[PDB]
Amino acid sequence: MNDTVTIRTRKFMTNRLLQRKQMVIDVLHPGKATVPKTEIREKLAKMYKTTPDVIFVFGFRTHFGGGKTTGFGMIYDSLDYAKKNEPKHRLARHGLYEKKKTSR
Amino acid sequence: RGNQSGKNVMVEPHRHEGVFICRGKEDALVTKNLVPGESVYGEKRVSISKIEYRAWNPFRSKLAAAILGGVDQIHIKPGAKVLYLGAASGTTVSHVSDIVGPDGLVYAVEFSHRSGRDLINLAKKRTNIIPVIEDARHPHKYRMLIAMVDVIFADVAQPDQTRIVALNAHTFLRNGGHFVISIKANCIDSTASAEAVFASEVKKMQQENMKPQEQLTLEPYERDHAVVVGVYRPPPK
Amino acid sequence: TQHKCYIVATVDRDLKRRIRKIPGVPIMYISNHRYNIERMPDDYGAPRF
Amino acid sequence: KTYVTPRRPFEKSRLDQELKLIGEYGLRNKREVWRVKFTLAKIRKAARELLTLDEKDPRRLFEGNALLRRLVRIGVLDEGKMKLDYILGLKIEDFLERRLQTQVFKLGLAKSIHHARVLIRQRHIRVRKQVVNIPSFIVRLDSQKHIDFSLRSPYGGGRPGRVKRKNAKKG
Amino acid sequence: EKKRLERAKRRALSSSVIRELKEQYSDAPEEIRDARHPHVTRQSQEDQHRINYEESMMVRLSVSKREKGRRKRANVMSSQLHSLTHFSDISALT
Amino acid sequence: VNPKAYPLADAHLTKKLLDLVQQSCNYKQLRKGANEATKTLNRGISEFIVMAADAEPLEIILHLPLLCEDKNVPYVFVRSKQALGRACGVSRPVIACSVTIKEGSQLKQQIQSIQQSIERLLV
Amino acid sequence: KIDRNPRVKHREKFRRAKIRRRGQVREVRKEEQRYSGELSGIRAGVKKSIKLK
Amino acid sequence: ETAQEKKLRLAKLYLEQLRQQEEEKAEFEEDQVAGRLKEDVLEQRGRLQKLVAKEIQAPASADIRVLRGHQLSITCLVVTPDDSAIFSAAKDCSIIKWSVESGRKLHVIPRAKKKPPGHSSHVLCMAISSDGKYLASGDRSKLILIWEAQSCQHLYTFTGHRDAVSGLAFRRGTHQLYSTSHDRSVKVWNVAENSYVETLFGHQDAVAALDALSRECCVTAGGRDGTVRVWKIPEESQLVFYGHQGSIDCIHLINEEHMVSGADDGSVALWGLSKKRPLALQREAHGLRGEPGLEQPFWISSVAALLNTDLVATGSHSSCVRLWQCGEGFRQLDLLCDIPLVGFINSLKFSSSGDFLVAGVGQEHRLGRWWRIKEARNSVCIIPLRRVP
Amino acid sequence: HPSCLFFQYNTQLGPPYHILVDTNFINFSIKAKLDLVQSMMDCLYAKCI
RNA sequence: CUUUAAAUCCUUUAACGAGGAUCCAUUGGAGGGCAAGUCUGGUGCCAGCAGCCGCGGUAGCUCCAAUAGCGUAUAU
Ligand SMILES: [Mg+2]
Repeated sequence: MNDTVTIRTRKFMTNRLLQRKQMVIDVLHPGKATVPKTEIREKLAKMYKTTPDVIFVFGFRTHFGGGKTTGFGMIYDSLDYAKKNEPKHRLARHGLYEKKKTSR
Repeated sequence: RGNQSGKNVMVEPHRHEGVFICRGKEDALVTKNLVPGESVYGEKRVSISKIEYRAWNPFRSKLAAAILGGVDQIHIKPGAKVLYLGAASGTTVSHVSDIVGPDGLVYAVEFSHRSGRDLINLAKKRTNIIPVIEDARHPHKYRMLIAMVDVIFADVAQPDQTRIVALNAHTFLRNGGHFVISIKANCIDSTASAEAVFASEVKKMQQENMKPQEQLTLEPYERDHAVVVGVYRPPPK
Repeated sequence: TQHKCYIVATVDRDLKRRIRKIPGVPIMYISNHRYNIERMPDDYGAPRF
Repeated sequence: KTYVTPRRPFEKSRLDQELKLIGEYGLRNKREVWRVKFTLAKIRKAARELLTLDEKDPRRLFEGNALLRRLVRIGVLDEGKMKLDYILGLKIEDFLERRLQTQVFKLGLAKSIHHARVLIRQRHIRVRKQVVNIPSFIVRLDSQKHIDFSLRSPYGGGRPGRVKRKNAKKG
Repeated sequence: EKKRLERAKRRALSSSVIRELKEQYSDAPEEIRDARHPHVTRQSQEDQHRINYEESMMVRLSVSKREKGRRKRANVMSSQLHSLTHFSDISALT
Repeated sequence: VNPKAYPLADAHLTKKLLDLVQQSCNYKQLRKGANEATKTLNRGISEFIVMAADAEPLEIILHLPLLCEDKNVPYVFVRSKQALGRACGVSRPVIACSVTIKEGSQLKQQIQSIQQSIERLLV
Repeated sequence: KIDRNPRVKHREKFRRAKIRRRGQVREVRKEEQRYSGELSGIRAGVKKSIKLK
Repeated sequence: ETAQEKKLRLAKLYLEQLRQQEEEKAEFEEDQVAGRLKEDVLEQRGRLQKLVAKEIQAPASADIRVLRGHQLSITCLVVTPDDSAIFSAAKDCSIIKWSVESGRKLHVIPRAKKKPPGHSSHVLCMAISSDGKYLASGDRSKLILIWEAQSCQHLYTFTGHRDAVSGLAFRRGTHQLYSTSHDRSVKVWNVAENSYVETLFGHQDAVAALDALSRECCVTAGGRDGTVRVWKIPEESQLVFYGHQGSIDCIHLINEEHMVSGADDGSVALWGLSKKRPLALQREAHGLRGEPGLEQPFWISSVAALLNTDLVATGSHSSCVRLWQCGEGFRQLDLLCDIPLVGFINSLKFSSSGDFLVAGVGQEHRLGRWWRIKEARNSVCIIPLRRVP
Repeated sequence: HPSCLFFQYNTQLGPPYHILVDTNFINFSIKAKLDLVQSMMDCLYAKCI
């Protein structure tokens, strides 16, 4: 007997103003802890046949009891569009952008 | 263990007439067998040196529990006429027939036809039992078979016990006679509390020109049960 | 003494002192402009003092 | 506040009643009795003040209907007893039977009332999906058939506890 | 004065007692949505409106500490019989 | 019907009886079988007796009414031993079953209501 | 040590209270075994009924 | 009419809220939502409720083919989507695959001894996927076993139920499996990823049957509970219907919005989502039995309906299988004909094309040994249905 | 000793109360203008006889 | 892990963690037990108060009420 991590997609909509697609991600993990975002990204890339570099996921909350997790995910058309459209902190989470200290 | 078969034992009279005490390692309540060598319901009997006594079970009879509980008077004595309401199969009736002896008479009333056949078979062996297969709610329907009696014992277990007893007391019970009534509190009124029922039943007896004298509970053997002993139309003192 | 199911409602002082010697029976009396109960655990809406 | 101290602090009848209730229902102290007494006092006062009004008064009809529905939902009344009179007939032990501790004890999951309290406090009891560890949980009529052992508990087919694993490691 | 009277009627129509009659005579099947609280509460209602806004707008808002404590205060309150005798006024409707 | 099966429950009362029997089985408060029903009557731990009127010999359960009259225990008949089998949680028909007295049981209110209904059948 | 936990202290008080009550009143028991006697004496001089007047 | 006035005014107020939600729904964003509505309307047109009741004619006993290979009474059976094979199981703990065209045995799964896979207890329910790939069987040993339908090769064993498994049905078009048991719980199983999803509660007694369709939804029979419940899994909602008296033993869906259920007091009811109580109720569907003064109706053991049509078949131990017509709006049930067939009809399944009906016949009821019919044969009977306008 | 009492606590005394009224209790109730049945129900929140 | 601009907190979760289970609940009230010991007053052998202090030696009594809470003083 083996346990699995299940991923379900809801409210999928394609935003052509930003050349991306956005959706709500539901994670089923009955026995284990909260799944790290990198595992979610690679599984979602496998599901949607893209490279993991252009998936950005966030907003993961586990429901009381530990049964389900709910978050949000976005898939970009290309890496340049992701660099041009994403907030700086989410890019820094992937290591693409680095902040600089400013003197006062 | 218990009182095993083949044990020496002593029998002495009780405070009440016609009742005996079976003294040994355990003490049992016994009555003298009117028909020696027969057991009515499988009770243990003792042979005495031509003379034989039968044990009385207080769990299957309400009169035995009252006697063991410390009642003052039962008024059932040898040579007395007893009207019994709700005889059922006759387990308690057999012990009553032992107390009254050959001179006394027992009137057994039971409406059920199934249990009525058992009374007739019991009446075959005991000449002092008169089976009456009729409803106790209508005493006028069997007034031909019953003369004046001394004691009325009621174990009918109905909501209208007092009305049933009062109708029989007016028709058949002599002046100065006594009654023994068993009250199951759950039967008259389940909603009211047990002791509040006992106060109401005593009141209804007073409104029927009956004077209750004593009451007691049967707690070790029964729950929410009471026995009331009283007198009907007392003579002036 | 016989039945132990009643609650005694009285205002006489000597009668109340007699009932207190009998166990398990509450006493009801009038205090101020309200009714009050003495020996009842389930008093609930009784005057609070 | 949720409770009120007794008006007469030295009463043999009150002490005996409190002792009987605490011993029979496995309560912690007198405060747990006083809370239930206070709640029942509010409920019966509301029932009386509703009973004071006119029969055809719409306020009496509506508020009495709502109160009866709530009391039937929590399980203290019967569907055949939907009147204010039966609300007045209510006792404290009727509210005491609805706690999760005595419900666990009466359902055969635990063999004692204090054992039921210990089982509840150790996260071994579930009602539907949620795990409940509050002994004073009030079991509704519908939830009464959904009290069981939690899926993660050793008694409910879960992984064995610390003592079992350590003893198996020893031998 | 017309605004206060009409608002007063609205509150009465949405009182728990008026809605209580509704499921009695509802020929439609009863709906039982799973929830940790057995009955409707004000704090639970705020959570429902927040989560519906959550699925509309893909952003996570912060929660004040006084609100979060009130969330768990209702959570303990749910498994307690404190508000059985609490009913909203109906005199405006009748 | 055989006239010896006198307290025959109607359609409405039958549903209440069979529902209570299934509930009593979950609470470990039910004794199943003619022999086991007799033993509870001897020990005085029975609320009421439920019997099936469709036994091909009705005679094998007729000793139970006699015991009930002495202990003052209510009793009824039902039309199906097969229907009585399902509520008892057994895969075979049952011709007699007994509900046991249990202290502190929460089925007391349902049992008490049934006992009053049975006594009403006997007028 | 029993003073450390108030819950188990109230448990012990109830157990003693039932023991002390046994002197005052008789507890109800069923006929789980066939009747074989009282296990004790049968006193015929004690009269424990309540007079009504 | 104070109650009526309050109910009417409350209905008016509720309509105002729905208007605001519609405006937000009106605001591929809304175009994709409208496309979903068009597909649902077209799907509703797909289930056009074709009336084929009149064209059905009663066959003859010679036309009925009797396949006999089971030791004990058959409890359940399923029909492959291609209408080529029939899977059947019996109290002998064995599963036999039959060829529809020839009637011979294609493969036999023996009872496991107390290590080839198999069932050591009575098999109560079976389900097959819509593509014909997977076969599932439930037994009294609290186990669910998965078989490759084409080769009868054992694949997986699903554990987790705490009592006997009583109902199984695959979601139509997917590999998602729904299971129920006497432990009052409903579980969700994904066969392809051999994983457990979740558990649902709400029933108060042992569950007797389960059915599902393409929608992510299933219906269950409450047995002695007397309720039939609709489980909205993605919406996390539960609908409760109160209907006919007695234990509810069997159920079958007619379409995505209707179902038929049978009871142990002879009642057969047609249900709708709109109304809590049953729309139609046919009392004593198979007549009455018993000695004079002790008469009771025949128990309904199995029900079946032909998908997206108005044909309903009910099975009992009254030695006949009865065909029924659903009225307009599923408000009336009308008897068509009687097919003489002696024994307990423990299972009824229509073919995908609708040209024949498969009935499981056993000497005993599928749930117990309350009756034994000596004249009955433990067989799987294929009843041909002929349609002439 | 009566079986109703658990030491000093009367268990069989139930929400329908049967109460004995004294002759002076009636007179003082009228002087304070207290309705007899109504005021007793206010004190106990139960039906009183 | 998740959270967050970053981190903390909440919710998940891996491994350790109990026989005197010393991993030791308190506050208020009322009682019992004592020597080659001290003081005071007497009714020879007594009584009151009290007693970790004695010849030599220095290497964890009982009961009651409330209970994580429970007393005292003044005014009322
Ligand atoms: Mg140990």
